[PDB]
Amino acid sequence: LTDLPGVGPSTAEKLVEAGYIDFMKIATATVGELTDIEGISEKAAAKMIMGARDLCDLGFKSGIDLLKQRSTVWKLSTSSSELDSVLGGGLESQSVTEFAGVFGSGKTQIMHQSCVNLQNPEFLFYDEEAVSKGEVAQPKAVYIDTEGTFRPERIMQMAEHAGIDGQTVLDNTFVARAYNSDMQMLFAEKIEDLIQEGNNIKLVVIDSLTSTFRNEYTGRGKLAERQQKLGRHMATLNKLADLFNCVVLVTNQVSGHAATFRFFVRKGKGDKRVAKLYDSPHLPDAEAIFRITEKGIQD
Ligand SMILES: Nc1ncnc2c1ncn2[C@@H]1O[C@H](COP(=O)(O)OP(=O)(O)NP(=O)(O)O)[C@@H](O)[C@H]1O
Ligand SMILES: [K+]
Ligand SMILES: [K+]
Ligand SMILES: [K+]
Ligand SMILES: [Mg+2]
Ligand SMILES: [Mg+2]
Repeated sequence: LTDLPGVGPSTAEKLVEAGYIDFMKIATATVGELTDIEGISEKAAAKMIMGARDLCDLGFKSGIDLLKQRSTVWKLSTSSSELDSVLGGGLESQSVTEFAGVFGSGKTQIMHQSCVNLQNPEFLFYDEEAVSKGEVAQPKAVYIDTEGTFRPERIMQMAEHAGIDGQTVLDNTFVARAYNSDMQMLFAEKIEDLIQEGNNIKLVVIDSLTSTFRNEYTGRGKLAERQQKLGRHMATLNKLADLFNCVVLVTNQVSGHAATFRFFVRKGKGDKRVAKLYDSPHLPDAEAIFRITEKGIQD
């Protein structure tokens, strides 16, 4: 931190204590955030932000450099061939993917399957020239369970059928039970803490994304506050995904809010499930057929 202009030893200490440890957070911070640190003037605040942006080369980029940025995105396999295809490879890091679906469509299954697949290194697709092994080494998952449907048994099961050690999945997945939107949001904001503590958080699951908000803001006479809070929650999620190059998944029970990728899942015949990609920034809408068995997502 003392590398930054306007940052002395005493200032560095305040910064690390206020949770500002890495350059990107400072580079992307506002003067307000930094001035609420006490002992930090605005001039010093503005100087370090400018410095952080420069040390992180956050300026205009063109030509080939535009390709390199996009190459830092790695993807997580879903164990479904058709789904990975419709996804253009698999679930993208640096983005928020949503699986909306009717009751029992498999939203929660996909979340569990994703935590398991994170532990199979061959399920993380990436350009080894833009993403080093170390960056995806000892990957960990954060599971914000708002429904109370996290099932370690399902994790163990999905894991064995994948030839992955179940306990290892459990040992590398942080679960937080949220009972309302307040807890749901705070847990997400605290993910930074797990990372500063040395945890290579690469997957974040929010199941469910909307249940709490709908339950608390029932009265459609204050839907504004609702949209606001949630919007702020999505901002936090998108930033988290970009800055920590990790995949963010969210579920939504349906039978408006921000989401980079949008799916609507429905039940087919028995095992069958039909997921429809109806919105994304660079891919055409498409359908993916797969099934949910004792092994998890397959085909
Ligand atoms: N151990 C298992 N073996 C085989 N199939 C399973 C197993 N566990 C769950 N399933 C399937 O997963 C379905 C439930 O998927 P689920 O992820 O709970 O849907 P959902 O969309 O999250 N439901 P909801 O949260 O209520 O809206 C079941 O009804 C089973 O068909
Ligand atoms: K300095
Ligand atoms: K079922
Ligand atoms: K979108
Ligand atoms: Mg993003
Ligand atoms: Mg569910």
